[PDB]
Amino acid sequence: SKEKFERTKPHVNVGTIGHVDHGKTTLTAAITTVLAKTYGGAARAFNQIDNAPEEKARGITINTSHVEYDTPTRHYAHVDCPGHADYVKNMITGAAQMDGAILVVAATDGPMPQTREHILLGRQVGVPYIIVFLNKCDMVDDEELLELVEMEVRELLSQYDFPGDDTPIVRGSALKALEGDAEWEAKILELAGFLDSYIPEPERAIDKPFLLPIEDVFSISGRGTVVTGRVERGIIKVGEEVEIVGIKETQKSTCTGVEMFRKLLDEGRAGENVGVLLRGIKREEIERGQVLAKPGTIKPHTKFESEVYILSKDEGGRHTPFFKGYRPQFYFRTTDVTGTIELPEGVEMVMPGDNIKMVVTLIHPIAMDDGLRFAIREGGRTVGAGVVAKVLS
Amino acid sequence: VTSYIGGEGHNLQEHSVILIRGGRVKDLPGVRYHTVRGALDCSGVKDRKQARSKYGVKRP
Amino acid sequence: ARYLGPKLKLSRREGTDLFLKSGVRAIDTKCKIEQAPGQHGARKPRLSDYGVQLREKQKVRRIYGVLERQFRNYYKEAARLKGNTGENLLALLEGRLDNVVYRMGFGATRAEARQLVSHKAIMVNGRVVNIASYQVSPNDVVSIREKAKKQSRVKAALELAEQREKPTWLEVDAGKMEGTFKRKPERSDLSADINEHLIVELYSK
Amino acid sequence: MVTIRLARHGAKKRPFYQVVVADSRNARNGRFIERVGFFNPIASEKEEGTRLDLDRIAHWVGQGATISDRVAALIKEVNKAA
Amino acid sequence: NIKSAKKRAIQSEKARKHNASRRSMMRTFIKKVYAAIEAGDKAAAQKAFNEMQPIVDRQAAKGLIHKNKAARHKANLTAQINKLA
RNA sequence: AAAUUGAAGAGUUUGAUCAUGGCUCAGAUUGAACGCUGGCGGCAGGCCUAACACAUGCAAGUCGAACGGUAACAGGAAGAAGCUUGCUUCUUUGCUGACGAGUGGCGGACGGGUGAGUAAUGUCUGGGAAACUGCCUGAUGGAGGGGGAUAACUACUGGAAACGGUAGCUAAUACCGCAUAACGUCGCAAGACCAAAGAGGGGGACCUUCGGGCCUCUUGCCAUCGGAUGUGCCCAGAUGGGAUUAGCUAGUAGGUGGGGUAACGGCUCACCUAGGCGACGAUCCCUAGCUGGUCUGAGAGGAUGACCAGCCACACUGGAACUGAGACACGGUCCAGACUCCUACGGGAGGCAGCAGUGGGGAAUAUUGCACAAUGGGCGCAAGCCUGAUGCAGCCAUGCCGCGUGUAUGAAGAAGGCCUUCGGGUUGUAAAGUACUUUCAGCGGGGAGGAAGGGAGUAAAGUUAAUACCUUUGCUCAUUGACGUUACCCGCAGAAGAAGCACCGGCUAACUCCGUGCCAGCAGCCGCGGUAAUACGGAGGGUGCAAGCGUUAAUCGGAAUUACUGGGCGUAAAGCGCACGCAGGCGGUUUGUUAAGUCAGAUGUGAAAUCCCCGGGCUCAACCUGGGAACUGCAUCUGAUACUGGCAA
RNA sequence: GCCCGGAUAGCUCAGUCGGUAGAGCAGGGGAUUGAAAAUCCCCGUGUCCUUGGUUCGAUUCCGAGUCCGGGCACCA
Ligand SMILES: Nc1nc2c(ncn2[C@@H]2O[C@H](COP(=O)(O)OP(=O)(O)NP(=O)(O)O)[C@@H](O)[C@H]2O)c(=O)[nH]1
Ligand SMILES: [Mg+2]
Ligand SMILES: [Mg+2]
Ligand SMILES: [Mg+2]
Ligand SMILES: [Mg+2]
Ligand SMILES: [Mg+2]
Ligand SMILES: [Mg+2]
Ligand SMILES: [Mg+2]
Ligand SMILES: [Mg+2]
Ligand SMILES: [Mg+2]
Ligand SMILES: [Mg+2]
Ligand SMILES: [Mg+2]
Ligand SMILES: [Mg+2]
Ligand SMILES: [Mg+2]
Ligand SMILES: [Mg+2]
Ligand SMILES: [Mg+2]
Ligand SMILES: [Mg+2]
Ligand SMILES: [Mg+2]
Ligand SMILES: [Mg+2]
Ligand SMILES: [Mg+2]
Ligand SMILES: [Mg+2]
Ligand SMILES: [Mg+2]
Ligand SMILES: [Mg+2]
Ligand SMILES: [Mg+2]
Ligand SMILES: [Mg+2]
Ligand SMILES: [Mg+2]
Ligand SMILES: [Mg+2]
Ligand SMILES: [Mg+2]
Ligand SMILES: [Mg+2]
Ligand SMILES: [Mg+2]
Ligand SMILES: [Mg+2]
Ligand SMILES: [Mg+2]
Ligand SMILES: [Mg+2]
Ligand SMILES: [Mg+2]
Ligand SMILES: [Mg+2]
Ligand SMILES: [Mg+2]
Ligand SMILES: [Mg+2]
Ligand SMILES: [Mg+2]
Ligand SMILES: [Mg+2]
Ligand SMILES: [Mg+2]
Ligand SMILES: [Mg+2]
Ligand SMILES: [Mg+2]
Ligand SMILES: [Mg+2]
Ligand SMILES: [Mg+2]
Ligand SMILES: [Mg+2]
Ligand SMILES: [Mg+2]
Ligand SMILES: [Mg+2]
Ligand SMILES: [Mg+2]
Ligand SMILES: [Mg+2]
Ligand SMILES: [Mg+2]
Ligand SMILES: [Mg+2]
Ligand SMILES: [Mg+2]
Ligand SMILES: [Mg+2]
Ligand SMILES: [Mg+2]
Ligand SMILES: [Mg+2]
Ligand SMILES: [Mg+2]
Ligand SMILES: [Mg+2]
Ligand SMILES: [Mg+2]
Ligand SMILES: [Mg+2]
Ligand SMILES: [Mg+2]
Ligand SMILES: [Mg+2]
Ligand SMILES: [Mg+2]
Ligand SMILES: [Mg+2]
Ligand SMILES: [Mg+2]
Ligand SMILES: [Mg+2]
Ligand SMILES: [Mg+2]
Ligand SMILES: [Mg+2]
Ligand SMILES: [Mg+2]
Ligand SMILES: [Mg+2]
Ligand SMILES: [Mg+2]
Ligand SMILES: [Mg+2]
Ligand SMILES: [Mg+2]
Ligand SMILES: [Mg+2]
Ligand SMILES: [Mg+2]
Ligand SMILES: [Mg+2]
Ligand SMILES: [Mg+2]
Ligand SMILES: [Mg+2]
Ligand SMILES: [Mg+2]
Ligand SMILES: [Mg+2]
Ligand SMILES: [Mg+2]
Ligand SMILES: [Mg+2]
Ligand SMILES: [Mg+2]
Ligand SMILES: [Mg+2]
Ligand SMILES: [Mg+2]
Ligand SMILES: [Mg+2]
Ligand SMILES: [Mg+2]
Ligand SMILES: [Mg+2]
Ligand SMILES: [Mg+2]
Ligand SMILES: [Mg+2]
Ligand SMILES: [Mg+2]
Ligand SMILES: [Mg+2]
Ligand SMILES: [Mg+2]
Ligand SMILES: [Mg+2]
Ligand SMILES: [Mg+2]
Ligand SMILES: [Mg+2]
Ligand SMILES: [Mg+2]
Ligand SMILES: [Mg+2]
Ligand SMILES: [Mg+2]
Ligand SMILES: [Mg+2]
Ligand SMILES: [Mg+2]
Ligand SMILES: [Mg+2]
Ligand SMILES: [Mg+2]
Ligand SMILES: [Mg+2]
Ligand SMILES: [Mg+2]
Ligand SMILES: [Mg+2]
Ligand SMILES: [Mg+2]
Ligand SMILES: [Mg+2]
Ligand SMILES: [Mg+2]
Ligand SMILES: [Mg+2]
Ligand SMILES: [Mg+2]
Ligand SMILES: [Mg+2]
Ligand SMILES: [Mg+2]
Ligand SMILES: [Mg+2]
Ligand SMILES: [Mg+2]
Ligand SMILES: [Mg+2]
Ligand SMILES: [Mg+2]
Ligand SMILES: [Mg+2]
Ligand SMILES: [Mg+2]
Ligand SMILES: [Mg+2]
Ligand SMILES: [Mg+2]
Ligand SMILES: [Mg+2]
Ligand SMILES: [Mg+2]
Ligand SMILES: [Mg+2]
Ligand SMILES: [Mg+2]
Ligand SMILES: [Mg+2]
Ligand SMILES: [Mg+2]
Ligand SMILES: [Mg+2]
Ligand SMILES: [Mg+2]
Ligand SMILES: [Mg+2]
Ligand SMILES: [Mg+2]
Ligand SMILES: [Mg+2]
Ligand SMILES: [Mg+2]
Ligand SMILES: [Mg+2]
Ligand SMILES: [Mg+2]
Ligand SMILES: [Mg+2]
Ligand SMILES: [Mg+2]
Ligand SMILES: [Mg+2]
Ligand SMILES: [Mg+2]
Ligand SMILES: [Mg+2]
Ligand SMILES: [Mg+2]
Ligand SMILES: [Mg+2]
Ligand SMILES: [Mg+2]
Ligand SMILES: [Mg+2]
Ligand SMILES: [Mg+2]
Ligand SMILES: [Mg+2]
Ligand SMILES: [Mg+2]
Repeated sequence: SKEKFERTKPHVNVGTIGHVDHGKTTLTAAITTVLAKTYGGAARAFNQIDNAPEEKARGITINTSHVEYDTPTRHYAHVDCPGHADYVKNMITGAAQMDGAILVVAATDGPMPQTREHILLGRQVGVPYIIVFLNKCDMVDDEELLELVEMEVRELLSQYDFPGDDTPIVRGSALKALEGDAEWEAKILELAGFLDSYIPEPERAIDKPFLLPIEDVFSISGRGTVVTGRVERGIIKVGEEVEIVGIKETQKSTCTGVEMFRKLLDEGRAGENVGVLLRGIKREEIERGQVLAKPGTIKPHTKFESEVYILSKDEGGRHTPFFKGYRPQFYFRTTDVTGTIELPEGVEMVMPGDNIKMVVTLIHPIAMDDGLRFAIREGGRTVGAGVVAKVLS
Repeated sequence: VTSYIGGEGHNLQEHSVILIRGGRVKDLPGVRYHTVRGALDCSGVKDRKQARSKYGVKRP
Repeated sequence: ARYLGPKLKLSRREGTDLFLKSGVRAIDTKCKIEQAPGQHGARKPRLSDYGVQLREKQKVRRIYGVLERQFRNYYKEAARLKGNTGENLLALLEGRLDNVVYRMGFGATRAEARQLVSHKAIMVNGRVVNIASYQVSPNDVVSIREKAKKQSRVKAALELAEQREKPTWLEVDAGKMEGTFKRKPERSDLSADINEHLIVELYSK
Repeated sequence: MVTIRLARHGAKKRPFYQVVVADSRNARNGRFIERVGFFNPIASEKEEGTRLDLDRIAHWVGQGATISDRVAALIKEVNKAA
Repeated sequence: NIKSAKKRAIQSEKARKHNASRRSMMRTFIKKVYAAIEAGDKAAAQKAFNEMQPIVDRQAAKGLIHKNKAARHKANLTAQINKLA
């Protein structure tokens, strides 16, 4: 909080995806040290990508850590997702804001059960583009074995509905590029080139009014309570009226400073992760899931009609019917929420792999409008995608 | 202290943080306070129209 | 700030004619006056000692269009002023601009006079005044501004003032909409029906 | 050092200055020996505008008291023969 | 500290180096008189009194000592010389 | 001419009564909070609890007219070198203006903040001598002639930093002698002794050794005696609660002598005496800043001491002194401590009870805004720079006060609701409908008043050898607003954008119908509900307030329920079981005689604000404001002698 | 942000390792009374915290949640 962030180069939200203990967080650390050395950005280290007691005694990552590496063309903003099956909830918030992912499959183990689950969540939420990275390579010195894994990833993406063969696969060790090997340093400089070439300039919405889903809340010692997240649409000027909408009720507020990776800003534009400082609000009363909207634009609702597309055994979801009373998790912009289902008159049961509409009464009210996309989940797996039809409350 | 819970029906149980104002009940000997309906975890009375500042209920 | 409800309802509860909806026509005969305050209008009231005081206060309030906070402040001024506390209460009420504008005959009703004062029409001693509560001092000259002079509402309302008693304490030109407030109003000049003594009783306790 | 200076009373945007004989170390509005007239800049042409008791000024300025920049101007405003 | 007028710290420390020495000098010349007093006639004591008289008066004029301090160190000290001897 | 015009009761013990006596209510009021509902403006206010711990920026600097600096920086002048000979390179010049870093001056001790401590060291009222007092200001009269240092700057090192050391060197209003000194300082006096600093703006004449000297004039220094303003100290009375705290006390209480204090003093010592305080409450304990005031009251009183003003106290906790005119020093210093801190592990920091802001505590209380434009404050000849003092702005119905939320006509007495003896009533001129406004918001143009000054010039005065320079000035110039898309004025537009929430059994203004059946619930007091509830829940209808309304808490009132004004004690609560009796309270009657009480007068004071009355100024009000009265007092001074006291018969 | 416990008819508790849950204390219906209480004669009055899954069948076995309990961290 001192240096002013100069608005140059387009902003892009990137993040690593993949199996547990597969080189996902280590890739993030490899991208910093490579890009910082040659081009001349800020250095950083593997340290702080994940500190705490939880991510040291174990070694695993829980929190979605962020990184800011810069290149001549564009200014990237990383989102290193956790990895585990148990940490899928806080991952989806990191994955929703992420524009273009970096998948991490390993040459030794290959595509594992979570790799299938992570890419499954990427499609239904909103991950337009994806890039593969083989994160072991050196451990198995062979030409035939390493190339057989590349075939299975191309099959995985094409089976689950992506381009597959068009996606640029890259090979390279993360640990070898951490130190200073000339052949392996240049091979991850190549990944930065694939990030620029494949993923296009993202289409923002700098016209329709201000909205910002809160991914994680903070309490800065001195300044006040702060909320982070990607600005979904519109802009934010300093000293402007902002209404916080979502869970509990609704509160008036005013912005008193927006920032971008510990650097000041005047205008917080759309499609970029920013930390908004709020005036006269406590850490407890504001929570994760709520949205920073401009007053009057959006209203919180606890009941709505919605066209739900349930999945089958083949697509990956439920395989049995269910009657009114069923309570799955509904993942809107960031947070999840439970709700009872009231089916329409003339529909006795809901079979798997079927398009229908239904009334859903949620326990917590969330801010929503007509034409909002969500992904239903229940029992550590997906259920179905859909869209909102009508407001009731 | 003991505190009386006014209105018909309540959400109070086991714990739940509530607000207390003064006022005896004059019936339960020992009870000498009233819970404020509306404030904190104590919600408003369900389906009330007349006298709703007392009992913490919003407009219809 | 104002009543803005059923105005002729107030007259039936009080019983007597309050001049709220006096207007163009002289006598109403269109409400069942006296014997229908509300649903239970046929109910003959017992009417206690506090009742008759409250009914008398509420009558004088509703005639002059004043609320309890502002009305109780007139009593506090009336007590500190010299002479009789009762005579001062009503003398200060009659000194209001919205009341003087009604008594001059630039308004069929007192609410119409209040709106006329409030909407930049009324002017006194070469100065525009918006406040209905404006205490009109002795020896003044209230009048209408030339932009809003001889508009449709004032000319018809001035013809009504010929049927009225017309006060002695003030004088009106009638040609060029120009008034002249001269002296302070006496007790015996006006009303001779609304009791002051009972209103002094209500506030003293 | 005793000094003759303005006190600044009155409402917001509606100043009224009590010219007053006070010690330099004491605050503007605070302690004084004795007040010696007043000044009103938002008075305009009417009955009253500025008053300044010149008899008490001889007791202080004659002995040893400075006159502030604004109060020195009001002694010129009231005049000796104008 | 958070000010540029900490010159006063180094100035007041520089003052008392000087200020203590001249004070120390004075109170030794006064001790010189009390040393002479006790076992001595009016001769050795009054010689020491004539030596300190200019020193105490001078330091009184410079603001180290106050003029009444100086006044007493003549007044009470002459009363020792006059009464005893 | 005006300064108080002021004193209300009701419900509730009983089958009923009168009394006693509690309980509760009607009114004012607030730093408020909460619930529901929320349009504007104006003026006020807005961490009472954790004196909790707090990142970040900022709250005190200033002068070149003190001084070295021929300057860290940016720029003119004598001269230089390149070459597009005025375009460029560039050494000298206090020399262009100034000023980073110093050295000295004055400031930092004021201005802000907070009530932790403090029951008397404090505060209040009235007195009183033993005092000091920078800046300001009266008077007198000096200010003469010398020295040795010393930073900065180098030079050379140490250190991670903070911050040093060693070798030079140099300036002064820094520093110290010396002469020089009195109505000054000690003394019986004779005597002795004690100081100073120089600057800046101009010059004819003549010395030029050019650094000019000498006239010049503002300025500054220094000694005394003074005023002014502060401040230190002393006394008297007053200033909370507890006796289920009755004895405390050894520098304790006084003396003589010495030291010390700006000043007197057990302030502090040495010895001497054996006190001193105490029932008119010492000591100990708990609580507490104090006052002007505030709220309340018919007044006496009771409660309270947020905001404005005076005094005190305190500054991370516990100490000490240094500097100074002033501090035992909020943003100095030094230790010690607890807690945060950074490091190269040697050592360093740090102090929001300045302004914003954070966490935490809490029922609860705000912007890391703009500005020195004004008003004071700081230095300075000034210009100016500095200023979270102040002035604005934000926020919050937290209050007090203003205007809103339309205004006439309108019978088919419509619909719909609600009630009914189904005839009709009522909601209700309510609505719709037609006639009109256009305040306030919403827009577009106009646009004050807060601004006095400071300059650039001038004109005569001042001042002098001078038609100079400063002191005073009157005339001509161009300017100075954070507020600010200002106050206020017009210009459209269309009723358009603008109403709730208590209550409705008695006290207490206002009633029916359904639902429920001592259940669910209400309740300020009495009390409502057991299948026909006016008290519960809803509905309609009413009543009372209205951008507020209620609930909660808090103080006084009513409470003559701590009674001094103004109560009681046979039986309601209440005469010790009965005596004696010291201290204490009270005391027959006549003369004196003082004057303590008492009374009368007079003078000083009782800060300003506040209150009160007559005015005045904001469109009105709240708000601001002139004068008056008042400040019920306390002191002294002069009388009066009836009464009370003292004192003699 | 993530670990862990807690919930069984109106209240206080038993019961389970898939075999379909009970006890007291309440409550209700009739008799009686103005209504009760006792007296007399009859009744569990249940979303096993919610929801899905493994199965013929889940309180019971395995996920996902609810609100609440206590625990460890992150400083745009
Ligand atoms: N030899 C080698 N080892 C690697 C390479 N990349 C990753 N690893 C190893 O893989 C392990 C996983 O590290 P990390 O990336 O933090 O795990 P993750 O992929 O983020 N998943 P999660 O954080 O949920 O546990 C580490 O022990 C690391 O040494 C590589 O290129 N070469
Ligand atoms: Mg493995
Ligand atoms: Mg990881
Ligand atoms: Mg492991
Ligand atoms: Mg493996
Ligand atoms: Mg109002
Ligand atoms: Mg109407
Ligand atoms: Mg009264
Ligand atoms: Mg003071
Ligand atoms: Mg003026
Ligand atoms: Mg230091
Ligand atoms: Mg010595
Ligand atoms: Mg000195
Ligand atoms: Mg009574
Ligand atoms: Mg009574
Ligand atoms: Mg009875
Ligand atoms: Mg009786
Ligand atoms: Mg509030
Ligand atoms: Mg509230
Ligand atoms: Mg204001
Ligand atoms: Mg406090
Ligand atoms: Mg403390
Ligand atoms: Mg503290
Ligand atoms: Mg820091
Ligand atoms: Mg700090
Ligand atoms: Mg500053
Ligand atoms: Mg100079
Ligand atoms: Mg010079
Ligand atoms: Mg101070
Ligand atoms: Mg102070
Ligand atoms: Mg203050
Ligand atoms: Mg105080
Ligand atoms: Mg005194
Ligand atoms: Mg000084
Ligand atoms: Mg002086
Ligand atoms: Mg002189
Ligand atoms: Mg010399
Ligand atoms: Mg020498
Ligand atoms: Mg030397
Ligand atoms: Mg030397
Ligand atoms: Mg020298
Ligand atoms: Mg000196
Ligand atoms: Mg000296
Ligand atoms: Mg000599
Ligand atoms: Mg000499
Ligand atoms: Mg003498
Ligand atoms: Mg002599
Ligand atoms: Mg002599
Ligand atoms: Mg000298
Ligand atoms: Mg010179
Ligand atoms: Mg010359
Ligand atoms: Mg002179
Ligand atoms: Mg001088
Ligand atoms: Mg001077
Ligand atoms: Mg001087
Ligand atoms: Mg002197
Ligand atoms: Mg003097
Ligand atoms: Mg002194
Ligand atoms: Mg003493
Ligand atoms: Mg009063
Ligand atoms: Mg009163
Ligand atoms: Mg009374
Ligand atoms: Mg008190
Ligand atoms: Mg305070
Ligand atoms: Mg304030
Ligand atoms: Mg203040
Ligand atoms: Mg004092
Ligand atoms: Mg004192
Ligand atoms: Mg102290
Ligand atoms: Mg102090
Ligand atoms: Mg402090
Ligand atoms: Mg300190
Ligand atoms: Mg200290
Ligand atoms: Mg201390
Ligand atoms: Mg000293
Ligand atoms: Mg000095
Ligand atoms: Mg001192
Ligand atoms: Mg200080
Ligand atoms: Mg501080
Ligand atoms: Mg330290
Ligand atoms: Mg603060
Ligand atoms: Mg806070
Ligand atoms: Mg400026
Ligand atoms: Mg100033
Ligand atoms: Mg000065
Ligand atoms: Mg001068
Ligand atoms: Mg000038
Ligand atoms: Mg100035
Ligand atoms: Mg400033
Ligand atoms: Mg301030
Ligand atoms: Mg308001
Ligand atoms: Mg408001
Ligand atoms: Mg509120
Ligand atoms: Mg209509
Ligand atoms: Mg019109
Ligand atoms: Mg307007
Ligand atoms: Mg406009
Ligand atoms: Mg001017
Ligand atoms: Mg102006
Ligand atoms: Mg001028
Ligand atoms: Mg100025
Ligand atoms: Mg000039
Ligand atoms: Mg000039
Ligand atoms: Mg001139
Ligand atoms: Mg303008
Ligand atoms: Mg207008
Ligand atoms: Mg119009
Ligand atoms: Mg119209
Ligand atoms: Mg029109
Ligand atoms: Mg309306
Ligand atoms: Mg029952
Ligand atoms: Mg009945
Ligand atoms: Mg009924
Ligand atoms: Mg009711
Ligand atoms: Mg109603
Ligand atoms: Mg209220
Ligand atoms: Mg009371
Ligand atoms: Mg009383
Ligand atoms: Mg009595
Ligand atoms: Mg009695
Ligand atoms: Mg008895
Ligand atoms: Mg008895
Ligand atoms: Mg007895
Ligand atoms: Mg007896
Ligand atoms: Mg007794
Ligand atoms: Mg006796
Ligand atoms: Mg006697
Ligand atoms: Mg007698
Ligand atoms: Mg007698
Ligand atoms: Mg006599
Ligand atoms: Mg006497
Ligand atoms: Mg007396
Ligand atoms: Mg007297
Ligand atoms: Mg006064
Ligand atoms: Mg007045
Ligand atoms: Mg006026
Ligand atoms: Mg007026
Ligand atoms: Mg006032
Ligand atoms: Mg006044
Ligand atoms: Mg006055
Ligand atoms: Mg007087
Ligand atoms: Mg006689
Ligand atoms: Mg006699
Ligand atoms: Mg006698
Ligand atoms: Mg039964
Ligand atoms: Mg039973």
